[PDB]
Amino acid sequence: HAAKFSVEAGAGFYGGFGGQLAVVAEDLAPGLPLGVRLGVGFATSDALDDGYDLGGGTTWGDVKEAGKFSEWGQNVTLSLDVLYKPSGLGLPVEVAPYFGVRYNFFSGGYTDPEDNLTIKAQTISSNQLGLGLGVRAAYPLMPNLSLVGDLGVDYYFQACFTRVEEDDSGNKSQSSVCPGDSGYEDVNKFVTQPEWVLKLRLGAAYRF
Ligand SMILES: CCCCCCCCOCCOCCOCCOCCO
Ligand SMILES: CCCCCCCCOCCOCCOCCOCCO
Ligand SMILES: [Ca+2]
Repeated sequence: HAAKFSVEAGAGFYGGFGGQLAVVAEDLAPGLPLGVRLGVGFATSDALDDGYDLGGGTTWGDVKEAGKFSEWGQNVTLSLDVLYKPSGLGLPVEVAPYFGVRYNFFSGGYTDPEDNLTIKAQTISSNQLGLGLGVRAAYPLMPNLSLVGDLGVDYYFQACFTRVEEDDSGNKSQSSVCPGDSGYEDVNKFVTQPEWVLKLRLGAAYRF
């Protein structure tokens, strides 16, 4: 007893703009200031480094313009955080240090809305295990509602990549490189999947 469950929404930066939804459980015990948060994040992300040279001095940013290709990227991030809340702060704001584990689903690539380049779509993917650290600030606003601030940093371990090309006839090709297969180093320099991620969000938590 008693056990305080809230749902928390936040918006802001996670390697790109996006948001998160989470459930928090706190006051898990009479004595304890332990807290647990499970959360999911969606954010935009950049998929290929514009400054990477494929030539020649010619960069992916350069050929992107030439062929009018559309780049897109995203991260979906499942996270678990253990939070601790210091007693006799003594501040008007609650600050909880937290550490946790993450699982990220990265994906992006480009489409060929035309002209040139047969015509099609190319997509790359990586699922990574991450670790991270941060602080969560909460301020009581109204009944059952607090303002929440969150700053943290996550690190992700390099994982395999999976490429899918699709032609106009609809034919599909698939492949994957691992650490450490042949062209992995190169793929990894070019593909903008997570490594270090700054997390900076504002949001609100509703109790019950
Ligand atoms: C302030 C901590 C940063 C310290 C690390 C040095 C430079 C960090 O860049 C490393 C590359 O990390 C790539 C993550 O990019 C942001 C996430 O969004 C794109 C990935 O999907
Ligand atoms: C939060 C503390 C964790 C300590 C991090 C130490 C890192 C040592 O192992 C690094 C292994 O990860 C390989 C890096 O992956 C390549 C990233 O480049 C991505 C761009 O495509
Ligand atoms: Ca880019």
